[PDB]
Amino acid sequence: KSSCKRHPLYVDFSDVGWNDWIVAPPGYHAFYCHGECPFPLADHLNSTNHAIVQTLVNSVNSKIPKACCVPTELSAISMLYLDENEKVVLKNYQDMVVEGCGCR
Amino acid sequence: SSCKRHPLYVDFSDVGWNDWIVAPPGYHAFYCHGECPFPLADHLNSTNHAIVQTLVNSVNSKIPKACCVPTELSAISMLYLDENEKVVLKNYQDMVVEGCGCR
Amino acid sequence: TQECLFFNANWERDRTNQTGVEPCYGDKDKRRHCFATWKNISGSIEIVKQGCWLDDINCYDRTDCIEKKDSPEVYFCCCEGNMCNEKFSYFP
Amino acid sequence: ETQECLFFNANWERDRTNQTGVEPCYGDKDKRRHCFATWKNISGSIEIVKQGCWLDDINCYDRTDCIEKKDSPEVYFCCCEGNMCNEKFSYFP
Amino acid sequence: PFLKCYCSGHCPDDAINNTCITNGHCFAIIEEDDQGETTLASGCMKYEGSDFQCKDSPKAQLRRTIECCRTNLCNQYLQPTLPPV
Amino acid sequence: LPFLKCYCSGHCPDDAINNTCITNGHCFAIIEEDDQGETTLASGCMKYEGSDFQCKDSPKAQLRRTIECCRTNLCNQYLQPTLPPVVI
Ligand SMILES: CC(=O)N[C@@H]1[C@@H](O)[C@H](O)[C@@H](CO)O[C@@H]1O
Ligand SMILES: CC(=O)N[C@@H]1[C@@H](O)[C@H](O)[C@@H](CO)O[C@@H]1O
Ligand SMILES: CC(=O)N[C@@H]1[C@@H](O)[C@H](O)[C@@H](CO)O[C@@H]1O
Ligand SMILES: CC(=O)N[C@@H]1[C@@H](O)[C@H](O)[C@@H](CO)O[C@H]1O
Repeated sequence: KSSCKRHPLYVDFSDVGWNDWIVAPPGYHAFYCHGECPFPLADHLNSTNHAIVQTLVNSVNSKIPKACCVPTELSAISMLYLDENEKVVLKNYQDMVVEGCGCR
Repeated sequence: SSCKRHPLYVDFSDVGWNDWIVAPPGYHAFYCHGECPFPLADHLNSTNHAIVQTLVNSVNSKIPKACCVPTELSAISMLYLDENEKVVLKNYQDMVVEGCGCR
Repeated sequence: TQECLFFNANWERDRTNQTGVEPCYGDKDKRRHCFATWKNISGSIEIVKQGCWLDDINCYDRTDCIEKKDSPEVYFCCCEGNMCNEKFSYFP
Repeated sequence: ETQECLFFNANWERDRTNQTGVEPCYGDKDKRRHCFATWKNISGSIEIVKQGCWLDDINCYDRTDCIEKKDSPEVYFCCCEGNMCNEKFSYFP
Repeated sequence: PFLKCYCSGHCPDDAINNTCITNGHCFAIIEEDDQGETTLASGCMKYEGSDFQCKDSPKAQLRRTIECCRTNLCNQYLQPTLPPV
Repeated sequence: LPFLKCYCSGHCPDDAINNTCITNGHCFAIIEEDDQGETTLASGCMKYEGSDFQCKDSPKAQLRRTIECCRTNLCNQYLQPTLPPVVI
């Protein structure tokens, strides 16, 4: 209910101004995580004990902020780009795509 | 595809009955069609016989599968002209497929 | 549609009533309708039947009883709501 | 389906890697696997830059041939699905 | 109809969220077609005739295993095993 | 411990089937009163880790709420928690 979850985000390399730098891909679905971390923190939020305590403290004292909705599982993508010398570099970048969101 | 209801609008012009039926101009009759598999699920409202026949078909397919037919139907009002060109009002029972099943 | 105007020109042959009120019954929440059927001989209306009509997509959300088909030999309309077939019109 | 790709590395001497051969592709969990080719093209003269495996990428789904479809790029690229699919590559702007 | 079941492949055409309701049993069925291509399906079975269907015939030409149960959603993670090859 | 199945409502993961979720921890039901006095019910799965704290809850929470936990298949359905007395 406006709770912590994965949201759409397509990263278009033209919109970032990286068209001349990145040969492939043209962009990619990164996603992002957003939403409130309510009490209680449900199983699929994969919370730490600390996020659980902070959530409880926040419900007693609003000055302590709530836990935060962040990626807890991410996957890799391949990229091809041009370096300083105009040479083609291949890289598999880890942790580029949000697969799961949780409260931390 | 499994036993289910399919669309069918009966237009009285199409069947050449415009001269005879003053109303309605036509109606959604629907029809039932599709395989009756093992097992026969709850919504197919099968008899014990259709269930046994489905199982016999499983053992030897020379015995046909049960068949997909209307198991619940509803009525429509019609106005038509009789043999003497007089108008007749009738509610026709069992005109519209409301549910299909295996029998 | 709890009731409709009833008319049967054939009452004397059918051994029914000619004219009056007819309560409409319907199934498990299906709509109920009224209908009017008549002949127009050069301007002189001759009512044939009025009564209840079963749930019919052609009568849905109609408050007035209007024959829209072009000069038929037998005119017909159906509608929704109590006694809606009391008055009937013709707009080709 | 994609278990191996043709491999090429023009920078092999600097990188201290291999130059040409076959590359096995490993996936995640139930992520697709792809091959890619990338090359330069000086007036009809094709100079291969890199070939190899490519991670799950929506731009490569259900592409059985490796074709560059962009108009006269300075560095040409294609990716595909299927064993050794980067072995031959084409250009159709 | 007091029993709720998971359905896949045997859903009523008006199934809400792969769920069906019945007075009989939930079932899951694994079946091997002619080529060895096995499929899993599930749903609701009416009480009438359930004795026969839950039993099945071991002389069926295609190999399959059907399992029935009578508690809500006992169906969801039922994956029966094919008869001994 | 278990392979535990729970009803979920308001706390469902995006891959829930039949409004159910699976967990190694507990099923819960919660009644809560929002900052406007509207009361709602919600249910779901809780990881075993941190469940001592969540099932206990804080009696000093600013909003009225009662969470109840259980560890039996779909036991979630039989939980009828009642809001705690208004703090005077
Ligand atoms: C059917 C009915 O209600 N009346 C119509 C009337 O509107 C029309 O102007 C005239 C044409 O001949 O007579 C018809 O009968
Ligand atoms: C990293 C590297 O130098 N590649 C080698 C390759 O030449 C060879 O085919 C094999 C053993 O020599 O596997 C290695 O990965
Ligand atoms: C990129 C590649 O593989 N070859 C193309 C070829 O298709 C084309 O005939 C020629 C003229 O545009 O340019 C390149 O040589
Ligand atoms: C043939 C017929 O059905 N006549 C009925 C009659 O039974 C009823 O008592 C009365 C009041 O409505 O007039 C008619 O409607």
